[PDB]
Amino acid sequence: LDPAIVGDEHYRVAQEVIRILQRYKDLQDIIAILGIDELSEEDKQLVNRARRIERFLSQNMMAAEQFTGQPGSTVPLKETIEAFDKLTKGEFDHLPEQAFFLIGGLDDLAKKAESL
Amino acid sequence: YRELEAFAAFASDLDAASKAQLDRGARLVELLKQPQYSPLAVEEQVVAIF
Amino acid sequence: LVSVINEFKKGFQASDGEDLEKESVKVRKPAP
Amino acid sequence: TLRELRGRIRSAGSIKKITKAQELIATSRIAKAQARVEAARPYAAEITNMLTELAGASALDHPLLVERKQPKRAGVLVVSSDRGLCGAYNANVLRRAEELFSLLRDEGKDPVLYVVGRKALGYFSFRQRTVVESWTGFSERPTYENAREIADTLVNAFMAGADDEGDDAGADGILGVDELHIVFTEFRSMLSQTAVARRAAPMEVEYVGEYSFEPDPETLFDALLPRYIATRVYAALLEAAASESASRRRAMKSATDNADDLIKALTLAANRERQAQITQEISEIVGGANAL
Repeated sequence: LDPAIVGDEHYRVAQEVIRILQRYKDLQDIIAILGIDELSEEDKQLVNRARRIERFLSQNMMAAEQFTGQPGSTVPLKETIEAFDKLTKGEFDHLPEQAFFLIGGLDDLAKKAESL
Repeated sequence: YRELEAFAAFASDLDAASKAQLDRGARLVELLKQPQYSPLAVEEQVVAIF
Repeated sequence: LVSVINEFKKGFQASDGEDLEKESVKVRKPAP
Repeated sequence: TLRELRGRIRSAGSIKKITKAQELIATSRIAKAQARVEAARPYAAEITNMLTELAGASALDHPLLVERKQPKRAGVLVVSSDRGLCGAYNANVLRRAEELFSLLRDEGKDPVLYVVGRKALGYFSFRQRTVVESWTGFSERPTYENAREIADTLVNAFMAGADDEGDDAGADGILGVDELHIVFTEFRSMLSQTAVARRAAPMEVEYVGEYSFEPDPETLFDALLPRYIATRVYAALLEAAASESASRRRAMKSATDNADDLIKALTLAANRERQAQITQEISEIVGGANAL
């Protein structure tokens, strides 16, 4: 992972997401004890964005067919990087909690959004 | 600068000198950062520190 | 099953369910 | 064990950091609250001066000025906050309310109570007592409109008991109240904040000893009193909020200072445990080594 041989969009996306996860891990128990009502507007927005980021990463696989009836999914790279940039921009914060579970692709996410 | 920023992280109204010192410390901490494979000579470091 | 559930739950019944400050007015008039 | 100890250290250190941060939040809020509370003085002084001048040579008679012949009942309003972590603020308010209710029980009257704040709302809902009306959601930041409407409602309720004879409502048609009470807290100092209860429903006239009235003086008087009552109601709220914030800061400061001690003690215990484990390990390996 380095901009010399990899596109810098990947580099900046990774940096933003890792900083988001670092701050979220730091603020975890603070949210747990003191409550979300004691946090700032930036704190609240970042907390929501981290919630979306953490739930968004999940995806189903073929091997789960033995365990669960849902068949797995596969996705290319450019679509994933575009989706991750869209998420880290915060344009999808309006999506519900349930729409961010076991999402393989953007079209699957949209169809899940329409289902609710 | 740490002794002030660790406390006033959630402070909106501060003493003017305290806020200015916090700004100076944050600026210096930002400035000291440096990339890899990038050696520096003494003269440009002196310029940057000044 | 759900019809029997509805019928029974309809038939079924739920057994539960000094320092007192006074504020006055200031009048320049002599005391009557 | 070890990992439980480390996790407790992490949790308590984070709690320490954020308790100090939110205590600084309260300290910052104190400044703006004190700046905001002290801006209504000129209007109150003017309304007092005008009331004094108008009543100086006016007729002394008004339903609010006079008293009901019978002590049928007595209303009362008690204020509370819209947030927790205040310390004994709620406890002090509730203790004052209970003491006042005990004092009023001497006369044998049946009072009705009005409450502001969600915490006292839940507290009294849990207990066996009626509450006619409650107000929440703006104790942190009030406005003149809320105080004005509250004063209007209370004045109308007091008027609605003019001819309350026995259990009969009379021409009022609704059982009314003959006495009102106010409960709040005052900012005596940054460290002195004593809950104060006052009675201000029936006006009393006192003479300390010793213009032109173009409209009807009586009508001016009648319209003038409700403004005075509303201004008093509005003035109470900022005082209550300031006292709330002042009580808020110290409890969290003390929570921080006490949270330090658990970190210290747990670190001591963990060091003792680890050294015991290592010395037992070396003793056992020695006993195994030399026995052969």
